[PDB]
Amino acid sequence: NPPPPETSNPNKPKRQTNQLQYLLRVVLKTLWKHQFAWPFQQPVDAVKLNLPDYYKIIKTPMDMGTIKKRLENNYYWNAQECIQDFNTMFTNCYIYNKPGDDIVLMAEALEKLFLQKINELPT
Ligand SMILES: CCN(CC)CCOc1ccc2c(c1)C=C1c3c(ccc(OC)c3O2)C(=O)N1C
Repeated sequence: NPPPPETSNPNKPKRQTNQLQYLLRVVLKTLWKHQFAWPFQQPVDAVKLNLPDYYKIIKTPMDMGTIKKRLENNYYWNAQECIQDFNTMFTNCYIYNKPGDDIVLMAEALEKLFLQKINELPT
């Protein structure tokens, strides 16, 4: 396994915003409770899952556990930076797999709910 993505970085500037707080309290914590969230709550463990090709294909891994820790630590400058981590997570799943696969159906469902909730953010 590669090291998981950083959740803190002392030479990157931090910021808290109403939108970033909404992404943690409302968006992330609601997606977390969805029945399809469990593949996406932690970095992919390629050793445990026997996916030795996973990190041969995926060069920018992302997961909701990493995102959650970045929000809690105020790692992000703005909401868009965080939204991009969500998009990387969903697109990784479509890249590493095939249309119709069970994991893809799960990601497809979560992406729809994710888009519903970021449709309107706080001001
Ligand atoms: C929630 C805490 N633990 C302990 C049970 C759950 C383990 O998380 C897991 C378990 C199984 C998982 C994954 C994540 C996430 C996957 C995945 C993918 C592809 C194939 C695959 O399997 C063929 C697969 O399998 C994929 O693209 N992702 C993102």
